[PDB]
Amino acid sequence: KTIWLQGFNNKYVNSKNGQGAMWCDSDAPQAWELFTVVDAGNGKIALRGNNGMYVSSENGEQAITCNRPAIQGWEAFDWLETADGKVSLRGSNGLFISSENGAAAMTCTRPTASGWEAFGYSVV
Repeated sequence: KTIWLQGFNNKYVNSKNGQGAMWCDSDAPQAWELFTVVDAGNGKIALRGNNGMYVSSENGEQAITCNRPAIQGWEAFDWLETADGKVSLRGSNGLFISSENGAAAMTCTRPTASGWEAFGYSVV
């Protein structure tokens, strides 16, 4: 299934076509804002961006990216949802992807999920 991800700032997660760090900075979802939800095994998922690569948590040591050709330790996430159907994505470190409210590159550094880590989504 293929989705967009709308952050707390009402902008959309952007793969940046694998060129550097991801940002939640797009006004509307188009090609670079679409991610295919792939089964990563053991009930986890990976997110494949427009460039065919996978989103990586980068161990929470730097901003997340969409440049890996394989699911190799930092690319598997738990899909966790709020009551109204927003999604939070928990990485290998147990930490959540954050939109950072769009004023910084997206990270996977936070151990709890609030607004900045909650994303609206639908299936395309």
